[PDB]
Amino acid sequence: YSTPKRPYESSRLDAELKLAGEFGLKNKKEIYRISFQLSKIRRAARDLLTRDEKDPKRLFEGNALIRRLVRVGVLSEDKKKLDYVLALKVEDFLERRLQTQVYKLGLAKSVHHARVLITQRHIAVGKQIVNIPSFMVRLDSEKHIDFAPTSPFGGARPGRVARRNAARKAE
Amino acid sequence: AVTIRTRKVISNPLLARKQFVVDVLHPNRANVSKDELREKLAEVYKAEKDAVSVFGFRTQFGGGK
Amino acid sequence: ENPADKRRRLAKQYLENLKSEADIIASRLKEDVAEQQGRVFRYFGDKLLISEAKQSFTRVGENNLTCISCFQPVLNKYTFEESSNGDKNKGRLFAYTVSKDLQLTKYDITDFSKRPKKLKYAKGGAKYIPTSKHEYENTTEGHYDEILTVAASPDGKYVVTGGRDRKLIVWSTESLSPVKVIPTKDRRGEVLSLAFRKNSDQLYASCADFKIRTYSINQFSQLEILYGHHDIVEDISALAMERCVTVGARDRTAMLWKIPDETRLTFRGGDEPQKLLRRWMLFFCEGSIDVVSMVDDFHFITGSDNGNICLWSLAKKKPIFTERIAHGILPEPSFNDISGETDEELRKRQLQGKKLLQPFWITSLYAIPYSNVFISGSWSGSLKVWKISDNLRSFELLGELSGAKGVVTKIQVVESGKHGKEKFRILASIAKEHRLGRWIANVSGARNGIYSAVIDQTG
Amino acid sequence: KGKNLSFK
Amino acid sequence: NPKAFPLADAALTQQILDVVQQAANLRQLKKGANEATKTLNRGISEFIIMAADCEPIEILLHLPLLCEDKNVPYVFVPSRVALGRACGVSRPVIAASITTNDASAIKTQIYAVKDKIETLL
Amino acid sequence: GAEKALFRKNKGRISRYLANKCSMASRIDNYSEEPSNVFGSVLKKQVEQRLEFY
RNA sequence: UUGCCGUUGCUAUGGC
Repeated sequence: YSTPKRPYESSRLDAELKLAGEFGLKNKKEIYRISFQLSKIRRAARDLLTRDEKDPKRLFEGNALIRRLVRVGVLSEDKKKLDYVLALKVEDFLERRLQTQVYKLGLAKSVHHARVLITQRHIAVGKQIVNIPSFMVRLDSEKHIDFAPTSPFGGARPGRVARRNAARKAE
Repeated sequence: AVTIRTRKVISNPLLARKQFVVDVLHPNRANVSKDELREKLAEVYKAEKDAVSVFGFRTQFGGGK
Repeated sequence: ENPADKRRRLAKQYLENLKSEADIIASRLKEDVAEQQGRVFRYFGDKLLISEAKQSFTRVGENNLTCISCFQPVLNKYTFEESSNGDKNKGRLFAYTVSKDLQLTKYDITDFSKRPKKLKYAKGGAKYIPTSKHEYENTTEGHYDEILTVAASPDGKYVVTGGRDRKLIVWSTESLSPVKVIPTKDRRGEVLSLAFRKNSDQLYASCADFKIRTYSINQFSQLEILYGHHDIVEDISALAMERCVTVGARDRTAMLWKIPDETRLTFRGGDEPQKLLRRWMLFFCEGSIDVVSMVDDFHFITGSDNGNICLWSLAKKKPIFTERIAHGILPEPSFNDISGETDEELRKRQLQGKKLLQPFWITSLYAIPYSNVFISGSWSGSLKVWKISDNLRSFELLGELSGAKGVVTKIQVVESGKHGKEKFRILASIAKEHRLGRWIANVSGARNGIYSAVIDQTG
Repeated sequence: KGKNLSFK
Repeated sequence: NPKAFPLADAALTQQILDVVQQAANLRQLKKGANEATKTLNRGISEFIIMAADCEPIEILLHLPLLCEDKNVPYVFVPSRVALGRACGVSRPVIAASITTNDASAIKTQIYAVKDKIETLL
Repeated sequence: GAEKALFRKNKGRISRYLANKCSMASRIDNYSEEPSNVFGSVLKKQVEQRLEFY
């Protein structure tokens, strides 16, 4: 990541406030990281636009970049052009995070509840348990989010608190 | 139940052995002791337990393999 | 009396039989192990006599007969012992059926000339509802929700059933006494299709939670869970190898699973009318792939909800051959029922000509293992028998059987006779409603029963 | 090609 | 001319139903004419899907009058049995509604289909 | 019609069931240029079978 | 051969 040019602009502070509030981010370092990746992508796209159309490097690298962005899901299938790559925003990347997706799919009632579920090893993408909220979900992995087989919400035995309470009640 | 699958089998007659990659799927279990794996591989490949050697085992994150 | 001698005795006796029936002896012995080589070696499509098939319909009390599974003993070449469980059961064919009424029924079908004859049954009900409400506690002996599928173990010792109750109950074939209950341990893990690996105890179960579960019945234990479908796994199939294939329903994708290599091959139809119409210069877009059966270790067929019967090859991702609107188009809605207007011409307009017409769905589809013939089922009122070309690049319509009336939930084929002369019996479960749900409008003349048809080879 | 087994 | 109008083609209908099944999984789908009538009244409907083979069609022709007045797109699919299967319920469904939610995971697909219906109308 | 009891626990269920069918009948009448009574009769017989059941 | 009700036989198929 890379620190912003003027961190103390009031508009910047309010923008960070809104982003952290909607997506439940822990600190500004996460926003800075996503902004840094977005800046790299958009700078590359700009330099590609600068070159003449039909240039072999432009064709190859631009097609590769749009294919990558489509795979990650940020870029829609019907906007496969570098111009729309210039139109990307930080929110688009923030939505692709595993926290936001877990919230949206209905597995959690709030973004913070989704984060708590993720870091407690309850959410699995395909076969693999993921405990990293900043995990970026691709299109194919968008659906495979599910409760993990080991999770008490996934069909295993109840957690320690549940069976402990049952034990005291039975006694 | 626990499954053992062998892959990438290479016969090495120079050292007089067969080398392979072992994948152990062990749902609801910590892991498989090397001795038990040796017994099972031994009977599967129809060789003594003394002739079987296993090493380099890492459990995949999240468990189950 | 050494064991090597015993095999030698049986081996010599087996040859003596083959000599009596009769190059030819050498040819047959290769055919005994042709199954191991995953290629089609039963080219009997031409020899079938569909027109002379003796068809019959047997009514059953259970409402909405949902699935049927047939068990056929096979003489094992390795040991020359029949697959029959016990001494009493030599050369006996059994058929098991399950229905939405929570009842499992076994039938005897050994006599091809006679109808199925019920032997024993077990029925569930509200008595078995779990009180705990936890998934791992869903271990009651009997069913309490609709049973959707049933399969008979190749060893003839167990028959296993599953349904919307999210349980996998395995029964004793002799008594239909439940011996073990395996919860799927998921909130939405409703079992939708079961298939045994041929001549083995491994079971593959397709669940509505988008996963395939694998079991080893002999150990009564779960082995693996497979992931990757984009919608419910409605059907599954298997053969001698471990390459089970599945169809994901609305995701419109058929996947072959190499269990040892832990890899999957994805196949997608990808057919679009505008090109098909352009190529011609009524085509309906596929909505789901509902049924599947493996003709061969390197080929399988699928039936969609647009009446398309597709042939696939492992090498090619796209279909190699397609048979559009296999079962025809559904009858048009009546003009007296389309609209309440008095004038007939006004009602005729609401039909909108031919735009409202839709095709029959391929409710059932079964292919005899390692053969060039497969049977397709729907509620058009006839079972169509197809033949795959010698080059395995196309198939044609061999014939039809018009006895079946209603929704064909599942098809099975059982054979008898010497190797040269062989009679095939086609058993199809018929119901008034589709197995998964009650969507289909009631079909006139439909009845709950087991459709049967005996076909003989001559040449 | 390798071999396969399940135990317990 | 026909009362059931406009009717989506085969290419569009599969796209529409694919949105229907996902909306069902995400609890964003209302099923049945009576439900769809309420959503239009409350102004929480993205667009309405209707069955052109309803017997008779007239029992769902109140929706277009509501749908247009609120400027909510609407479309007819040829089959009600197929539409019911997509919805995730075990009976035919003649009319359905997609509830409005800008925080939905399937927002882009709903807006994609919503554009096609607008052009089709 | 709940102020004049036009449609009138098991008594309430038939009232609600008749309400749905009545709503269905109005739609057929209103949006048809020349409404016929064929659908109204079958709608009524459906209520009669419900009436007998309860 | 059917859970219930019919028709058709000395067996086959109509409705719920």
